[PDB]
Amino acid sequence: TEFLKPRLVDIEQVSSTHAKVTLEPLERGFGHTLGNALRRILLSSMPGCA
Amino acid sequence: EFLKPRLVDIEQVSSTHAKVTLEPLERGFGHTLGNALRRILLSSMPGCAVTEVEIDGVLHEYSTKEGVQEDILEILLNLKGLAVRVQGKDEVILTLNKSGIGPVTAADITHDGDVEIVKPQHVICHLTDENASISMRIKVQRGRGYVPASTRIHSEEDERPIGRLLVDACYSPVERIAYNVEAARVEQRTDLDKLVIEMETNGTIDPEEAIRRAATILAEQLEAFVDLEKPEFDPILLRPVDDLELTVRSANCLKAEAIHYIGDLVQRTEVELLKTPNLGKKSLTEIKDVLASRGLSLGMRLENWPPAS
Amino acid sequence: AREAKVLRMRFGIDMNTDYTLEEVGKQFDVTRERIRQIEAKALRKLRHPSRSEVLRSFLD
Amino acid sequence: GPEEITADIPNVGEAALSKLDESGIVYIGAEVTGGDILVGKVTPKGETQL
Amino acid sequence: GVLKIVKVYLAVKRRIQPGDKMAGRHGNKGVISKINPIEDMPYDENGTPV
Repeated sequence: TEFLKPRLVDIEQVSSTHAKVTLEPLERGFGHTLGNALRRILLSSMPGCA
Repeated sequence: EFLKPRLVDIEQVSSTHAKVTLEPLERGFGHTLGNALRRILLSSMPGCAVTEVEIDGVLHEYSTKEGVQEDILEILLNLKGLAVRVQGKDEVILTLNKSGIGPVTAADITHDGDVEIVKPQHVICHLTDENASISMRIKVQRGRGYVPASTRIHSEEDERPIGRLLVDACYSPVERIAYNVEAARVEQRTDLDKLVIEMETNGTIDPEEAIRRAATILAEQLEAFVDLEKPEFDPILLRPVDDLELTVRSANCLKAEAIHYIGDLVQRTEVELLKTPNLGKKSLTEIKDVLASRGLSLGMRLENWPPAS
Repeated sequence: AREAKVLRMRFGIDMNTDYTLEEVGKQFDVTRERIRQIEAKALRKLRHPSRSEVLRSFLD
Repeated sequence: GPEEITADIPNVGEAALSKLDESGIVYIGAEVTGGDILVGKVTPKGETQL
Repeated sequence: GVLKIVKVYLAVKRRIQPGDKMAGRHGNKGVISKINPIEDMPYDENGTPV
């Protein structure tokens, strides 16, 4: 009962400041938990100054 | 610049469920964790569910045992819900025996070092006659997720025990997981929040173990996140020697002589075989016939067996 | 080339009928028992796989 | 000719013939899938003319 | 013409899959589209999914 971590990760990044990255395969359900949380931090909590 | 959380009082209420809590939570992180944990909590966790059950006179799950009011299907169904726990073993076969008129509970099994019956009152089935007796081999293993009996047969490989009734894998400690972030005011900080994760369980897993391994897998997945035509010989040669359908005597000699694949066999010679233990003219005669039948013979030399990966 | 003709001869391959092995000996001027042997090595030569992997896949 | 239910069936390994008794009938209780031989049957066809 | 007949009885167990027709007593038909993990199911505050 060992676990699953993914393999091959294409990063196709438009221009410089823009990026779209795919990461696969995950375990069923994990894309959404990893995805959402990473979204919450990135959005609502990040270090920066304006 | 950030504050890390940690646990605090984990309050058990019933043998089933309990309420764990996580204080040191910053702004909004209660949600960022609480859902992410529910996700990993409900699904991927370790569990032990009964799998294969071989009973006494029962040929298939659709029959009826004389002397018991539960259809076999129903008894199988009751077992899927028997909650147990082991410690150092990943699969154990428990022997249940009982007789006489009355309920047969789950405590009537035979105890093992790792056997812990979390529900000794759990009903396996009733018994309707004075002398009527049921003996059963119950194979419990441990695993993750839902493995239905269907996917269970692909590998096969001598599942011949027609008496073995497979059941569906229930593997999971978690029943229901719910999280609420209530604002926790630690004596000094602007506003911080708490996490009350109220979970529900079959009694085979302790709260701290679960909530720990949950977060364990989580960061373990972030690991990756954080940084960023020429067959040569005949394919039949790599088929195992079991595919020849030899005599019991003949088959054992080859395994005993280190001959496991067809490729190994076609090399060995007639002369050598009468010298190997147990083989006489009688045994060898069988071997020569089966090889010609698949277009083969003995003693063919291959300068490159086997290739190359 | 003689192994191909002898086998095409011994069977109907791209030919009307097939020929008794005595006929073949007379056709080859080298006769009788000799020919039966060639047939064997030919079948023998197609038996041991390099040759063998393709024709075996035809049965079932 | 008459057709035989005999268990001797051309071109099958023993693993196929496993699930069958000597007679050509699958045992009661054997779990099966698509392609499994339930009943061995053979019908006379003479002179194949290959 | 028939000398003998063998009837084998199979008990197939089917569970449920996308494509099956389901309906309530009210005339609402429906055909299950996706089979969802317990994780994505809408749940109430108490945490009991639907």
